[PDB]
Amino acid sequence: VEFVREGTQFLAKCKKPDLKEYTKIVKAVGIGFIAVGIIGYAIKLIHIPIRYVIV
Amino acid sequence: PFESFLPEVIAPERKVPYNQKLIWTGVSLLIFLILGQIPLYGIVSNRGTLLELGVSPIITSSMIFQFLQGTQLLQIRPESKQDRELFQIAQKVCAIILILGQALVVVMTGNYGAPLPICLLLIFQLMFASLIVMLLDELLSKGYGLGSGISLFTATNIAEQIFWRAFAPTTVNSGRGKEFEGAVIAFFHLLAVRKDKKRALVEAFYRTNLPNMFQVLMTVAIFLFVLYLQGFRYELPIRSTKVRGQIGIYPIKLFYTSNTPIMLQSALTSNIFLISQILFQKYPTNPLIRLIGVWGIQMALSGLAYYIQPLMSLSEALLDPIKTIVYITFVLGSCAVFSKTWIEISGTSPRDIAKQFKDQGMVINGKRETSIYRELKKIIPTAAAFGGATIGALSVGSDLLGTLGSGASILMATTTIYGYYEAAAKEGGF
Amino acid sequence: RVDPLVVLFLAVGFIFSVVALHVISKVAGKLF
Amino acid sequence: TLEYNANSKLITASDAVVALSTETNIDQINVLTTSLIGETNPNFTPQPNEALSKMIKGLFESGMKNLQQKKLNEALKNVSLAIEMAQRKRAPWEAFAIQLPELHFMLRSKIDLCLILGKHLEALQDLDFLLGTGLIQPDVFVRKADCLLKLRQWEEARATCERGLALAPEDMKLRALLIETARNLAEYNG
Amino acid sequence: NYEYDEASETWPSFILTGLLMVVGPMTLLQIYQFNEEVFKNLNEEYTSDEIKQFRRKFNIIIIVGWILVAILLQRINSNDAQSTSHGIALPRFLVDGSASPLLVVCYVALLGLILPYFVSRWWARTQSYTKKGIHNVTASNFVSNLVNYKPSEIVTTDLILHWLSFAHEFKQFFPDLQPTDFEKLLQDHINRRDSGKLNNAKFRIVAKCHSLLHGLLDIACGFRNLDIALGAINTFKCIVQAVPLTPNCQILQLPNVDKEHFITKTGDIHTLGKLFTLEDAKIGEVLGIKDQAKLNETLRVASHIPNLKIIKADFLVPGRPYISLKVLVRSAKQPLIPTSLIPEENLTEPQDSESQRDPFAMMSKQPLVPYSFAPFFPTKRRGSWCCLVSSQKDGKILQTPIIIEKLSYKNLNDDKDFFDKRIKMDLTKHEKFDINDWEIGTIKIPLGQPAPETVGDFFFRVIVKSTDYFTTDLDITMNMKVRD
Amino acid sequence: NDAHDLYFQIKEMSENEKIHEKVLKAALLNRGAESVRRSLKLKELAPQINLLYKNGSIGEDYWKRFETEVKLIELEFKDTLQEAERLQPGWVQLFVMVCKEICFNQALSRRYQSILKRKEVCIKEWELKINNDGRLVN
Repeated sequence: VEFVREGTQFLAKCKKPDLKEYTKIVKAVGIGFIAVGIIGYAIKLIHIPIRYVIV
Repeated sequence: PFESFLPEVIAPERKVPYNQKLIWTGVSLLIFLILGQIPLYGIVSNRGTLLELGVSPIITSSMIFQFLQGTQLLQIRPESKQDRELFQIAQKVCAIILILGQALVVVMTGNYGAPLPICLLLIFQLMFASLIVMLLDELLSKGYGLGSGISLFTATNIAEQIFWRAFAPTTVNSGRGKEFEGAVIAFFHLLAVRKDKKRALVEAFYRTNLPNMFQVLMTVAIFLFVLYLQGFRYELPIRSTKVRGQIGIYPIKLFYTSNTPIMLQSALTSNIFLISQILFQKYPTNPLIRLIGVWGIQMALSGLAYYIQPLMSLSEALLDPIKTIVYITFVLGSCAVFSKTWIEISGTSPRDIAKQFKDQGMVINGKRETSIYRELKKIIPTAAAFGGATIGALSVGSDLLGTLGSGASILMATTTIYGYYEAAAKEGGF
Repeated sequence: RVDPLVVLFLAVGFIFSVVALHVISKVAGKLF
Repeated sequence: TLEYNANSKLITASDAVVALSTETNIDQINVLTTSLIGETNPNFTPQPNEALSKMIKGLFESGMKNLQQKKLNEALKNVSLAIEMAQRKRAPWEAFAIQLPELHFMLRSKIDLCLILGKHLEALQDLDFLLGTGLIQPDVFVRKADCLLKLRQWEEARATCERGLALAPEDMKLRALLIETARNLAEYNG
Repeated sequence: NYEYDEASETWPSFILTGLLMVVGPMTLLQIYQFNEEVFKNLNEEYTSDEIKQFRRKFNIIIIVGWILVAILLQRINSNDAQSTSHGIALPRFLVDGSASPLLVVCYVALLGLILPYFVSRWWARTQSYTKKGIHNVTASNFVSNLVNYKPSEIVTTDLILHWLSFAHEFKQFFPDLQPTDFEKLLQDHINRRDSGKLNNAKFRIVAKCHSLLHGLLDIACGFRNLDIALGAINTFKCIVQAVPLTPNCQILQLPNVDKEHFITKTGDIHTLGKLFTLEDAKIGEVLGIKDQAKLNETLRVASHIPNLKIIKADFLVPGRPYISLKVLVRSAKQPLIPTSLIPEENLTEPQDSESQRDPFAMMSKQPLVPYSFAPFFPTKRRGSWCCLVSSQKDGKILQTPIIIEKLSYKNLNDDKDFFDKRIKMDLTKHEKFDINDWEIGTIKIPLGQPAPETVGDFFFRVIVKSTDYFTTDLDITMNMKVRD
Repeated sequence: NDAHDLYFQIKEMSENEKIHEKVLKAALLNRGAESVRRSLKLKELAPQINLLYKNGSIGEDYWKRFETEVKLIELEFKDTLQEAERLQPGWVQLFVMVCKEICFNQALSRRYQSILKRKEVCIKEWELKINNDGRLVN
């Protein structure tokens, strides 16, 4: 049980992020992630009918 | 040591700005993605397309050479600018021959056919695909790209899977009618054409057979939670001694191990599951083989492999509480000890950081010089163990609530993108 | 030794060569 | 093209239009070959000449003697003739460390005489040359700032006075010149 | 193998979702969606007509998405409509109709031409251009002209114009002209002359000369050469104001003055203060304009150009040393206030952790500078300030010049016109004089070099030159006393 | 922008025009002087060019052009020294010093000759009116 106490005391000394920084973090990460995802999805969608027509 | 003249991309003599780096990342990703959808010619998942081999042989080359470095059999000496080039050219020369061997294996054994020019063309296609993938990784790593190539490709695959499991167009028609495999597509279709809203919402909400909307909300929730729990870090004040007036801070983040121990744990559990299944397949029943696990419908029953099985929903969670109470603690302790072992082996020990402070001359603001290692022993190990335990807890939560993707994959993708953003913000750019 | 545009041009030439090979095989099987 | 003279043995350019670089190099080759015709020894040494220095010193002393006679008009002509001779009739391969300080020393007396006589622009230009060659001392800055205030350039006067005071801060006349240029410039603006 | 939708029963829903997931957030975001500048009005009233003709010469997605959504909803609601059977939501004619090879040909084109062509064009365009913002041939020519530059020739304005007429970015704009023509054009602009037919080329080259002069200044500061940098700043003033560089130029930069009268009648006035020492009618009597409705205009232009003045300047030694200045931006009319009346509260700095971390942050907060009064520069310019430092032992520049933009011109407002110099009644003891009103700017320059390890005196000299007017600037020799 | 080809031109002229022997030696010494001046200039300008190049404001091709010039100057000087040795036997141990002196000496000579032209720029730019005897008459 002492391990949990040490961990709690450690997080107590941690630096919790504020909202004005949180919004920039979430914006940057979400934009990057959605960009990668949409690129992957579009490149996986376009190539089905073309792989039908060619082959 | 030897001499060789091989293809390699050159590094820029100056630092490349942000916009060109971003454009090169985008175009390299696009080429790697197009390369993986176009199938081969001579034959009659990324299986059966131009990207059969993938980057896995490159991962194996890097892994075996990292292990050879860690075991101290090459006598690494950073004091010379020649052993680095020798190791780098050894990487390439062994990767090429191992890739050639894997290609020969898959062409002479795979499902393409035993019956010569066709086999030559089939080996040449795979050779050229793997070579271009290697060149592209090298280009992205030399400096033109934001970060590594392998991690970017992995994040790409994870994000693409998460989307396709949400906005799928492929309709599945089994007796009752055409049903969508996407989430939002299914919701909008059953809202528009069914015209029975009170039943349509509940029918499109659960869908025990195909992805639904509740899973999408849950995965958005876990994504936001992970993005919140990422900025946590321990900051302590540091000051320099060689030149005065330099005050600084050394951040100690929470996810210190950076997704390695969860990967090791998943790999070892998958491997032991495969071995147990194969041995249960070879021998039908035996004392030890029946005691370690009794496979059924494939999930083992009354076995240790059955005990280490993940929990898919709250149903099996409330079914046998002892399995959960052993499995959760097992996975948590495993991730914790793996975090400790990794911070011990990877040269990130408090001793190495104290030595680095001795070299750079950095010291704490309001503390002496003989206690840096003593203080680091009280900050680093607890941080690593707690990071491992938290990764384990989030993985358990994701596997239990059953989102569109496993928690490990979302964690890896989010961490890689966060590292990209952190580098971009520390450097300073759009 | 090689420039980035070299890598891009090689990759595009390769992909287009494979696609041309497929379409040639298909049109040959369809015509004769 | 370019014609080779017959009896003078100096190269002359016959073209109609030429840039400045070719003209300078042609003049330098002219003076070099004119010196080589004069010097008869095959293995020449950088050791300076003697009779040339003798006549130079003679002209310089004959010019300086006019100050004791209080003749302020011909002394400048005499020192100028001595400087012109020491600049013309000394071949370039002669020692640097003995052609530089002699010129500097003679130009110093010329500067002082020209500043006292009443000619100002010439004195300021000579001072700027002497300061560009690499001699930076409060025996130059005070005279330069004096000439600047004399021919009415105030901002550069303050600039030079401050550069001087930042190289001999214990000076007594640089501060007076600084105060005077400050008053003049405050009148110039206000 | 899939089964494509044959009777148009599933692609409507898919396209409708693809439209909604784009329209929704856009509609949501659309629904959710200091420093007095008194020259912005008088600038456009005196600029000639040709410049105006030049400067004039050189959301529907939401609505269309919503109407298409309406069409799709009407079309879907108007329709009448064991082993598993897969089916892809795209229609059938896209692969089975008479338009089968058109798609593959379009894709082969989009992969074989449009991608490599555009990427190669963009790469070649962003490879050549230097970081400062100029071509490579121009930078090469500037360096090759500073390298073999004899220190004998005194830098003038003509020499820098002759260096600028050899630029390369002037050749692409007009591949038919020659450099001597560019020189003649730039001269015709400086001396307020008409080109006749090449006006729309002269305005192009003059509007482009700005970044070129900044590049030349940066390279000249690089080579540790001071004369060419100072000449570059003077020529930049010269072009922006379109007036030849002379002794009495501060008074010829005014809007409407006649040289052929001023040069001949008076010969003792050389600067603004010497002008404002005169009375109100004597100004017009000397300038020779004789028009009150316009005399007020020229006085309004001549009572607003910023002259600087120092208050306190010294070194500071953080982890990296940086210079700090205390300038007091004054107009050409207000008399001298003693430095003693400064309450000393404005000068002092707050000592906080956030301030100690990034000291230049407190400077980065100040407002911006107004639009300059450039009735002959074709475009519109914000006033600028270029402050460059030079050493005092030998006389060479020792860092790139720092170009500051933010300075509080508040002290020039027409509200405190009671503080005039012609009253000479000791106006500091006035009911309107409130020392708490005069705002004291702040300029901070990093030293750009590590401190000397020796112990002794080290002299420096900081210049702050203006770049749009012919105003008064700063020339001080500050010293650092290293003591350890 | 050099006097390098000038020695070759004078040599080709002397090959048939019967030019005296001292003019050849003078042109040779002058070419050596220009070579020494350029060597010193490049040796002193290398650091600031390197700094600007690392700052990324000079491009890339100019660094290679500079590096080529560094050794091309030395090649030209060695060719000149060999030509000198061919022109007179045992005349190389003195030639280098004679050149090292003429370079600096004629540099000073040009800097001093420049003032007669430099003087009128000040008059034109400050609008002075100087009568005879160099005094001011406002």
